[PDB]
Amino acid sequence: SQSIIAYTMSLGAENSVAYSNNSIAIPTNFTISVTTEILPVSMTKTSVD
Amino acid sequence: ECVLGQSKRVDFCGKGYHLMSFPQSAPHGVVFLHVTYVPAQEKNFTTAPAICHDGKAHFPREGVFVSNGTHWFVTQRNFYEPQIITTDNTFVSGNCDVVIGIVNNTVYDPLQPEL
Amino acid sequence: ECVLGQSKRVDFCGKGYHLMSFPQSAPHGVVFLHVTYVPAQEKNFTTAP
Amino acid sequence: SGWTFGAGPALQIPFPMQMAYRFNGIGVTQNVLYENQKLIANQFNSAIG
Ligand SMILES: *[C@@H]1O[C@H](CO)[C@@H](O[C@@H]2O[C@H](CO)[C@@H](O[C@@H]3O[C@H](CO)[C@@H](O)[C@H](O)[C@@H]3O)[C@H](O)[C@H]2NC(C)=O)[C@H](O)[C@H]1NC(C)=O
Ligand SMILES: *[C@@H]1O[C@H](CO)[C@@H](O[C@@H]2O[C@H](CO)[C@@H](O)[C@H](O)[C@H]2NC(C)=O)[C@H](O)[C@H]1NC(C)=O
Ligand SMILES: *[C@@H]1O[C@H](CO)[C@@H](O[C@@H]2O[C@H](CO)[C@@H](O)[C@H](O)[C@H]2NC(C)=O)[C@H](O)[C@H]1NC(C)=O
Ligand SMILES: *[C@@H]1O[C@H](CO)[C@@H](O[C@@H]2O[C@H](CO)[C@@H](O)[C@H](O)[C@H]2NC(C)=O)[C@H](O)[C@H]1NC(C)=O
Ligand SMILES: *[C@@H]1O[C@H](CO)[C@@H](O)[C@H](O)[C@H]1NC(C)=O
Ligand SMILES: *[C@@H]1O[C@H](CO)[C@@H](O)[C@H](O)[C@H]1NC(C)=O
Repeated sequence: SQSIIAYTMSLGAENSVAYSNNSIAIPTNFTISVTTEILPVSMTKTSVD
Repeated sequence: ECVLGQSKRVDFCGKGYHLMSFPQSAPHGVVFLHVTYVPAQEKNFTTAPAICHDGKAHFPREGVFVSNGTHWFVTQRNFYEPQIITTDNTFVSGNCDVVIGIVNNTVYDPLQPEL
Repeated sequence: ECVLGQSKRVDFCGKGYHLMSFPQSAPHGVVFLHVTYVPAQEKNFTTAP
Repeated sequence: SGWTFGAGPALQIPFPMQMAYRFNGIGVTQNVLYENQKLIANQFNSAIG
């Protein structure tokens, strides 16, 4: 069956980092990413008498 | 700033390290395509701030010191590429008695085997 | 630009040479703490090109 | 982590080692911090207090 439910929103998932005074992490291989962005520039020219 | 050059401002021309950007036109607007760079496939290493040779302290010129359990290397910060420590990628300043965490190793000099 | 990175724009994240920045929340607003670097105790020298 | 968590996965690094990275970004060599660590820490604590 289906229904409508109400709850309290969550913010994310815990990602506790392993911190010490002697350890470092270095990446080894890479990816290329392409994203998009949209921006309005103008509107319509109207005139009223 | 994004199309006619390369930007250093964070999160301005996309999310990541900026490489390029391309424009396109839309009715009453513009569209930008941002091309960036993302790291991946991290690993684990042990680090030290300096290396104490005989009475001298050596600091890395452009990279960082790492270890794989038994041997020490110097690598660049954004990509894993280990190289043998020499006198051409380190510089000397002082003696190994003031730095906290200085370790022992040897530094290879690329002149003695020549003569 | 100040919290997620290190800035080179002059007088953007505080007065001096930017090092770090920390956020705090306030009723209907935000507060930034900027940590910078200031020189001191100058001297005198003779220079040549 | 530093500034690595704003442009991808988070990578850990000791704080005194990150302070040298941030010192290199303003024109001062990184051997200055390692030989004045206690004084810099005391100044930071006094300034934030
Ligand atoms: C860095 O990441 C890239 C991808 O983002 C890795 O390239 C990928 O490597 C795998 C393993 O060699 C390739 O899989 C191959 O697929 C063929 C079928 O097409 C299969 O017959 C092979 O046995 C193998 O599984 C994959 O195609 C390749 N991706 C691309 C786009 O070429 C790369 O290996 C990573 N670097 C390191 C050092 O792992
Ligand atoms: C850490 O890296 C070093 C790289 O020198 C490894 O030592 C080499 O291992 C290969 C493969 O067994 C040998 O052919 C070389 O002779 C070794 N080098 C020397 C100087 O003897 C070492 O095995 C690595 N350690 C771990 C735990 O992976
Ligand atoms: C990393 O942290 C550890 C734990 O605080 C430090 O280990 C101690 O170092 C002191 C010397 O400063 C020794 O007297 C202790 O016996 C060590 N504790 C151990 C081995 O359990 C370590 O020095 C720190 N590393 C750096 C570079 O500061
Ligand atoms: C690095 O090597 C040096 C010399 O091989 C060590 O310095 C000696 O340390 C021992 C005990 O730590 C002292 O009894 C000697 O007097 C020291 N020698 C000199 C000439 O001062 C040093 O301890 C080594 N590094 C570490 C972390 O143990
Ligand atoms: C990296 O840290 C230590 C050192 O190798 C290792 O035991 C650990 O499993 C690795 N991963 C994480 C998340 O700490
Ligand atoms: C620095 O300039 C000269 C050169 O040493 C010296 O006589 C003078 O007192 C110093 N201070 C100032 C403010 O000029």
